[PDB]
Amino acid sequence: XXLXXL
Amino acid sequence: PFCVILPEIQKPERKIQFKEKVLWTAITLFIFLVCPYWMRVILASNRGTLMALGISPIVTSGLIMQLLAGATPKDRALFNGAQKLFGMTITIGQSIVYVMTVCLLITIQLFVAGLIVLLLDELLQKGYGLGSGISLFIATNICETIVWKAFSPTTVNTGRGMEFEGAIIALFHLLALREAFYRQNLPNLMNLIATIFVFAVVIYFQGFRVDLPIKSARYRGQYNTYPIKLFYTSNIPIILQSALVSNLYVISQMLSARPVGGLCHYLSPPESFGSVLEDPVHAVVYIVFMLGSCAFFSKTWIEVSGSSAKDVAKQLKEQQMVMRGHRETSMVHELNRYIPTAAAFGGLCIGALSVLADFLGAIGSGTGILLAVTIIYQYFEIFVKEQS
Amino acid sequence: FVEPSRQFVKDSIRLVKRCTKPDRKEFQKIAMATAIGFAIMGFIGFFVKLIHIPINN
Repeated sequence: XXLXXL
Repeated sequence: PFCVILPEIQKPERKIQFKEKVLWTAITLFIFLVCPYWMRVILASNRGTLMALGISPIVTSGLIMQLLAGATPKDRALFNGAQKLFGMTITIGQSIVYVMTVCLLITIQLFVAGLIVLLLDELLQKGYGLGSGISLFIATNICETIVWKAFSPTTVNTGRGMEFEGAIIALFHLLALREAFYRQNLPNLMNLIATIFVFAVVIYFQGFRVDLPIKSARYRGQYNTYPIKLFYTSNIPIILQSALVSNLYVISQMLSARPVGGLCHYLSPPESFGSVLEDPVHAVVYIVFMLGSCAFFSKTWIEVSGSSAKDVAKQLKEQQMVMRGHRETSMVHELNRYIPTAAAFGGLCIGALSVLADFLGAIGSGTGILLAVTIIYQYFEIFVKEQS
Repeated sequence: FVEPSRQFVKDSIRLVKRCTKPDRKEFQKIAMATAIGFAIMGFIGFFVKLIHIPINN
């Protein structure tokens, strides 16, 4: 959603 | 069931022509085109002027559910509402943490934008297939490319010199004005030459392919060709290395208080007009880092994406397509002669193009330009469907 | 040791010499589509920038 990809 | 609390796009079961197709996919493109900065190349949040949520929910809405599964239109009906629901939950989460980076108004505005974009994902994907964020990168890059002619006159401030009127054509102000000034403040000539040159070189390298002869199994006489593209992966290595670049530099920014100042110079993309050489241990070795990175990413993507030699041979067997002279099992070896080394060399060459664009200092720091050309070619490949 | 790296190198030369490089005639038409798309969509980008120009002031 925080950073590439959370 | 629990997916009954959301709507979904209508199913295309009729002929879907080009005109109305661009009327659907290429219209209402102004919503995100209204008006941790290393992620704005892929998530153009910026100051959140109604563009702060793209791609981050688009793929995650389904992929997070698929990942947590380890923790057909029927499956589509099963997952359709729920994937959007969880995408909007994570969208709200991203919005609130971005606020961290009373304020409910901005969060709900970001939620509205994300709602529109997610609901539009399926609308664009049906047919042409511009969803999954494939258009967002080119959309945010194309302005950075073309809006030099607006940045040059709109900059009312002039600093020490005078540039309020413009820089593209302002020779009459002194002519005599000399264009051979410093190429670090407004280098229009060098930037344009570099941009067009990198476009040209990537186009030239883009048509590289290997034509393997193929014959249909039952129609003895129908000859055909099968293309193996030189890159064979398009943007995957560049995307992954951009992701690593982000995960390095945004983490450095996070940890600073806890790249071009107050931080180590162990790793950095060397940028300087012309060139600068003071310590070769970083200026050149950056090239090795980029090349090895891209090659590794392409090589692992081959196995991840299911495009290895044996998988392609299995697909061809499924399609009844065979080679003329080789047994149905030896086709794997013929493919294997090219596919793995083709992927590795595609990674190496695309990294080399990236470092060349960095050296010439084209628009967008080289990266993205390669995304730009590949996305345009993807659009062309999709348009090929209308002619076949 | 390094010999397999040189084997990879000669593999790369063989692949390139086997690859079908574009000629001028088809380059002139393939790059045309890229230029057309580039222009047609950078135009929309410039237009939305122009529309942002007054809303600020």
